[PDB]
Amino acid sequence: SVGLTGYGYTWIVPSLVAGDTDTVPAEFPTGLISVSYDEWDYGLPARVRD
Amino acid sequence: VGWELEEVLLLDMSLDDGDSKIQNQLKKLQSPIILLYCTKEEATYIFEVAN
Repeated sequence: SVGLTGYGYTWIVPSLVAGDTDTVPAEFPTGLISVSYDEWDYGLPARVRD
Repeated sequence: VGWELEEVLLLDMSLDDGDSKIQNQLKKLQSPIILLYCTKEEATYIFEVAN
């Protein structure tokens, strides 16, 4: 509503706000940058072995 | 006298369901002073959008 989401504004966010990466609450600006734990690359079976 | 004029935003409310369109235009205001010129009932719409 104010106007600090698009244009030349990039928001960097921790893994808390991203949360479930499969569901996007449709209010996160496009081009949001988040740091998340590596779940896509190494799956659960590697984690249990580790 | 050293003035500085930023925007001469031209509003319009004859458009149907144009509340979204008038919203983006009004956000482009970064000045302490605004010299609004509209009608009494048009001001309420503008001030509510500013609200």
